[PDB]
Amino acid sequence: TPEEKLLRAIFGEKASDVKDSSLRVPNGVSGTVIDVQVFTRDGVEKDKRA
Amino acid sequence: KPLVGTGMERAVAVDSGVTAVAKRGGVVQYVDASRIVIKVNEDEMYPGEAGIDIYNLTKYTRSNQNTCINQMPCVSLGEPVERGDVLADGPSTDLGELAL
Amino acid sequence: NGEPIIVPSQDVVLGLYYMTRDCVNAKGEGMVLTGPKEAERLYRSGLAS
Amino acid sequence: EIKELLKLGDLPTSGQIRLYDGRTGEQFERPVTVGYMYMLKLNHLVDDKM
Amino acid sequence: TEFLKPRLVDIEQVSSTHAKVTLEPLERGFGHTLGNALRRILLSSMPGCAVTEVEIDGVLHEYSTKEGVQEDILEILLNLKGLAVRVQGKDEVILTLNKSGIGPVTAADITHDGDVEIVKPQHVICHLTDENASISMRIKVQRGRGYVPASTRIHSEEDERPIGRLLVDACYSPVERIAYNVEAARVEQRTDLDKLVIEMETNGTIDPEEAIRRAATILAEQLEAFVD
Amino acid sequence: EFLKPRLVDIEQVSSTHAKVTLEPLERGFGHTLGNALRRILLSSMPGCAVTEVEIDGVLHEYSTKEGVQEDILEILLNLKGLAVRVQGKDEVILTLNKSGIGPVTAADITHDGDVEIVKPQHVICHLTDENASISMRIKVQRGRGYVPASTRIHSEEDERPIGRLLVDACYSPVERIAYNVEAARVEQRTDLDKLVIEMETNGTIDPEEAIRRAATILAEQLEAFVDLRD
Amino acid sequence: AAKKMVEREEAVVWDILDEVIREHPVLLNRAPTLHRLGIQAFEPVLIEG
Repeated sequence: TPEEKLLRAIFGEKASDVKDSSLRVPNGVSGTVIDVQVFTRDGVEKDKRA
Repeated sequence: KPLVGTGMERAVAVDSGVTAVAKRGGVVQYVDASRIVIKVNEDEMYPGEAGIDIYNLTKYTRSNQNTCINQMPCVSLGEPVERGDVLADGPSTDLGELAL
Repeated sequence: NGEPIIVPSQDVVLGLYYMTRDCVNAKGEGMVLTGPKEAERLYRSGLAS
Repeated sequence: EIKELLKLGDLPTSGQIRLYDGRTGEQFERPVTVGYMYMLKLNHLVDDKM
Repeated sequence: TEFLKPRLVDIEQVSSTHAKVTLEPLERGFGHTLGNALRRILLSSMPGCAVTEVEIDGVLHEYSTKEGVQEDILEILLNLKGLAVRVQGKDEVILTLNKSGIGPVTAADITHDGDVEIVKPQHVICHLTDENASISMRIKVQRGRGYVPASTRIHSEEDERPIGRLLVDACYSPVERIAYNVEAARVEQRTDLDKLVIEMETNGTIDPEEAIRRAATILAEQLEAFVD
Repeated sequence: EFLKPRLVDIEQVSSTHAKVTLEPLERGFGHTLGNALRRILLSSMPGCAVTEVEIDGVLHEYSTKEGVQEDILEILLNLKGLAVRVQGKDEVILTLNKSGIGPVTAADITHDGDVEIVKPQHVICHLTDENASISMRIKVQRGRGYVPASTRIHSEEDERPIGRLLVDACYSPVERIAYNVEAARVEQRTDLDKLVIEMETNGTIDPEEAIRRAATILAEQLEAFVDLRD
Repeated sequence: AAKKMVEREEAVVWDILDEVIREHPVLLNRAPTLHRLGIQAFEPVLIEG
């Protein structure tokens, strides 16, 4: 909207193109991470953690 | 355990496969929070492939109801065990008796 | 029906009941009390059942 | 047999003992039934309902 | 280590002989320990001066009757019991109530003494009917602690007393009613705190607040041996 | 006009169990003092209790350590009930290093100066492999009451080392209080009870010191009571 | 900003909450609402747990 455009102007906040979609803990549950598994479709290059 | 049970706790706790039950009698050669190694008795051994018996316990893992199923060894080092004896108390069992 | 719907149910009626029954010879029988407040004082101080 | 087990443990065969109110320390009349019951915790946990 | 002592204690007094003292916040469960200690003390062990035994001029038993006074002797003693006194020096005094004239005999009609003092002069004692109007009695007020019925004194009749010695239940303690609630409180973030509420009514001889203070003082006196 | 009580003999039937006595108690006061002290003692006595643990190569209590018999979680539960008295500081850190088959007890804790254990045969865990070893650091704090880990997360304040394992703090050293009043006839008196307080602690607190402390708390509360300034 | 505040649950939002709750009644309804007492209004007391 025009006002958000004026915002991005006055503050130079570059409106990024990547939306956030990260996976976050549901509210109310507070625990310990005890395991992380990573599957990747073959062909895809593995990242460090995998 | 239940102080007041009906004597049927043992059959339930054993027949459901939540515990690690000895398959051949022997002596506990190495017990660990994650495995139990039994040195089988002679008379139960086969001619060849003398060997031992390893039991890998299931550590903290998901149920279908999101509860932790997790086995603890109830035996100690050098103890003698017999066939069909309980070696690792599964979830909600204690010394091989169902304990809800 | 015009009857109350806020009647006390179970522990409260048992409380009132047990409180309000009489034993045929109990501690502090046959006194003459100067009012309800004295009755409560007696009972709490353990002089009358 | 239960009464006998209680006598073996030097406990009132009536199964009812005398209690005191932890808040005031005066005795409840009419001895109450104390004992040991096996209680389970069913998985209708409240933080999965609210 | 460091404990949460009450701040913002307020005492609302309705009908001066009756007060409601709320006191907060206190640590968890301190509501009950404090409240009940004070209750037991105030109720059961507190010094006072009360009527104990009477000797009416010419009557023998509580079930007997005195011609001319409408109240039965039971109601007479009952009125007597609620009469609230305060002696100064003597740990025991005898008042002689000797009144004639048809009408309401109240406490005001007692022969004046020095250390003695009555708090409700219009507290009626009895009624005198027509044309006869002559009541006479010796009430015995006595300093004692707590509350002692008469059945004890007759089962503990260490002194076989003369006839007409009618025992009254000694209500020594000034408190007439003492109750306490404990409700929830909070110091802005901790919810598990107690607000104590002490509702107390006394027999005039001592303001409620004063009685609470002197009871707490008795208790502190008791503990004086161990504190540091 | 009252007779005030005196602390009299402290029978000590064990290291954890002790019967103290308060002799010249007026009538009806026995129960008052007794129950007041019982509430105070059970609720608010101070004590020291292990608060967090850091074992060498573990990340969270839902793991296991090669060579030890218990899961880590059972080890934390065993530590939670470890009973210890410290003198100087308000929080110390104990070191427990051990290797070799056998039990691992409180005796194995590297002896510090001010820290005194009260039952060094308490079992921490079991090693079951000759070359397996554990090495842990146990933080012992001092507090009172019961502070679970969940609320201590209020005071999170940079708990970055993921190896840090919070255990729930049960600081209170008192396990069970009971008391009986009973007549103790002074030479010329018709009504003089005597209060016998039986008290079972985890031997980290001295009986006389405990009762004295409770009396102090009670008197300090009554202090706000004795002057009703409104 | 206020959304971020109530997500942090800063100790001020609890005071504000006790403030907006003050006289505001809420409706409570139990599962099989058989008759009209199955829905009643109450005034809330903020409670732990």
